[PDB]
Amino acid sequence: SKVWQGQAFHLDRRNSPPNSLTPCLKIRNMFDPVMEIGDQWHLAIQEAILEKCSDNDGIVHIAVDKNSREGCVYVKCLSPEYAGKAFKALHGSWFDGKLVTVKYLALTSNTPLKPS
Amino acid sequence: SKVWQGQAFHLDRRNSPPNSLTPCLKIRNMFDPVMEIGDQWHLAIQEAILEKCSDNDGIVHIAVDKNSREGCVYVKCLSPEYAGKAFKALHGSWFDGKLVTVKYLRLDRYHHRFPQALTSNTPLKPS
Amino acid sequence: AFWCSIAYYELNQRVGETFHASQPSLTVDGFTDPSNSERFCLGLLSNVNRNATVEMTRRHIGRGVRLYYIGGEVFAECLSDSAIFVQSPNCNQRYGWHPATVCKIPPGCNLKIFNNQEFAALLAQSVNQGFEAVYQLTRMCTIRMSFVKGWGAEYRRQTVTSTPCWIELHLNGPLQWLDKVLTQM
Amino acid sequence: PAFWCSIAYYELNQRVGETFHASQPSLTVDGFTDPSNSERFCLGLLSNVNRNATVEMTRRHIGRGVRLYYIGGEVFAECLSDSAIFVQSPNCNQRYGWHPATVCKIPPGCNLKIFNNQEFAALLAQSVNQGFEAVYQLTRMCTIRMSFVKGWGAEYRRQTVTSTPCWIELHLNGPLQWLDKVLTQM
Amino acid sequence: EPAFWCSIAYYELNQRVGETFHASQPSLTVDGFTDPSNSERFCLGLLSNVNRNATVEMTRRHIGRGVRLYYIGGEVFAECLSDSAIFVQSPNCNQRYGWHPATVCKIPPGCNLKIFNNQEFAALLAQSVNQGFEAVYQLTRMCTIRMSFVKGWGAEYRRQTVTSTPCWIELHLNGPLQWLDKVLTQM
Repeated sequence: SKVWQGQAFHLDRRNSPPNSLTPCLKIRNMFDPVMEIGDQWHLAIQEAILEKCSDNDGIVHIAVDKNSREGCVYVKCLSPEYAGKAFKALHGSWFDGKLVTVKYLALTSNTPLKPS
Repeated sequence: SKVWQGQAFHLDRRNSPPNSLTPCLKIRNMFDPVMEIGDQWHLAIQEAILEKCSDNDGIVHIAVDKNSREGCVYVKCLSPEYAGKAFKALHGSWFDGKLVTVKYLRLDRYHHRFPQALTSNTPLKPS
Repeated sequence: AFWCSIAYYELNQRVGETFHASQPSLTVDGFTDPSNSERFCLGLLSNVNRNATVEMTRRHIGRGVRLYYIGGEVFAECLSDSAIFVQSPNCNQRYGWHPATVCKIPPGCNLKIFNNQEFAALLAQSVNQGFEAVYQLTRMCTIRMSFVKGWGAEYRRQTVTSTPCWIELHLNGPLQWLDKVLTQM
Repeated sequence: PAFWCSIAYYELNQRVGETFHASQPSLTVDGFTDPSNSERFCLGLLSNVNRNATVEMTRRHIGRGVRLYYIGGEVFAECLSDSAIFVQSPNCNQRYGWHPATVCKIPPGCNLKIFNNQEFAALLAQSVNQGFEAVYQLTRMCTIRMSFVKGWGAEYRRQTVTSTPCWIELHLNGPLQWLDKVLTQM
Repeated sequence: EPAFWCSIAYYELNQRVGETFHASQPSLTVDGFTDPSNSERFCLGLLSNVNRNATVEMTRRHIGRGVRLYYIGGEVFAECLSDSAIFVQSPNCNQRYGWHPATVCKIPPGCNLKIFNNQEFAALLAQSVNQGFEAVYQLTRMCTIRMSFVKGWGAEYRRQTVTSTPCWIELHLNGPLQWLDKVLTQM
């Protein structure tokens, strides 16, 4: 049941940074590699990220750490502001029964990615 | 170790006689004779009584009962009023981690038990 | 002997006896089993001052919350059809949130509410900060959760004592380690 | 179900003392002061800093108290006190067709059948067809409340059990466990 | 004679806090620390109270090592290990010294007080059976000892009742309670 099931809290100072400083995001707790099969599942997590940020037009790079038992996904956007709206849609959200948190952190990509 | 550590309560109706009846006091739980060595230790208890009653000018003889299993010390004052003012400073006080209680004692029994008090009329003071 | 102890509340009044967890897995539900070492059944607890709002809330506790202790970590799993709201200061420390942050666990979701070694690290860091820092760590050994209704900066009720049904978790392991430091301070 | 019953003692609307768990088939709830007998629940030793004068008088009249025995799937109440006891047992009241809230006075020396296991089990099976709420409300059948000395109800000035000075609450752990087995599966 | 020689209930103002502690060993300590599974320490610092106010919060920081209660030779003693004083109300102790039964006695740090003697209670139990039922009934208060940490109560203090002190405990002596029971039942 890899679906989004609401937020854990309302985002503000007591759980989020004041304003976006960087166009790069660290996203953890997106999956459990022990319970994943093959090499195709990583696209589904990439798609899960893009649908949750479907209104965003700034996301230009996603890489998931298949070896990360921490469920890590890395995202680079065009501007820190575009990473800010990807932050607000991802930080503190529930996906596949796990709580997703976000941290700020092929070098140059400029075409936006979108959900299929 | 042998130091005064405050009172257990404020002295009044519920724990003391209404007024002093006799110029002699019986004071218990001032020491434990089983754990004392020699014959000099009694002076430290005598001084402890006089320090706690330094304001009083009526104490003229104090004797400790070395055989007293309850650690009893006897005090003779000049007047019952001076024994009353020694009462309020000693009764219900803590000394050496033990609670000190005081009873009034007849003058004849004091003289019968300590005839050295006969020729004591001069007030004692702490060194 | 018991890795945790649980106390159940209704508004600001405690209800029922204290539950002591003898087994690694435990569930706090609203059903009526009085002699299961793995279930803390709230449906048998009486309260002669219980109001209508509390009575209705207890109908929605259902299968409740599952608490299990594995690998030096404690987890909370919402089995109810309504959400549960966990306030775990050790969890908030790990992610850098306000110590009083309440996080909603939707049905079917799971949350890491405590990690022993992180508490041990904060215990050692707080000895350097003075007595007050170490004694205040008693709040880190306690986790509070409420059924159905939450409290905090998002909800209408401001304090956990305003939630109709809530519990308080005591982690006896961390409390024992905190004691060994507190006595020596 | 290691303990067939659990007893909680009240004074007006405040709980007093720990909960007693019945380890043996026979049990007595008296007003004396034995703190370590697994067969007697002594109420005379339990303190209450909110105790009023009326409660103080009532506790002198508890005396030997009430006898609770569980044999052959049936529970009985025997008044050993010199004052009457007042039992509110929905299983007893349903069996005789009275209002579920009916309180029955037990005079000294008298005995009343307050609970039958198979009768409760039959009503539990009849109610599963009636819905979840019908089965949950059966928790009141697993609870029996009784008061010492003075009673409560439509004939007395006291309307609620929270107004009597001394009363107890009985939990039947057997029936509660079966009710759990049905409630979870619905 | 029973399994636990005493049972202790901890209070905060007029509300009970935490479960009842049952003394399994002859010696016992009631401190304000946070050990939840030591049969020799009754730790009050771990007990929660959602109605706790600031004055109680401040008083709980000064409990410290607390009070030591030990039962030897048919006598139980209270020794103040705290850096603040404790205040004991023991009717059996007040009976022994001829004080008012409600007298509260302050125990300063490092001091020790004999709060109960078995033979004296047994003697008073035998004297009161001759005096009627009510005389034996009123002896239930002799089996109870109440003490408070840091702050005392009575005619000398601003707090008049033990329910006004921020932290206090109540001791039930199960030995005497059993003897009192065996006499009361046969009367």
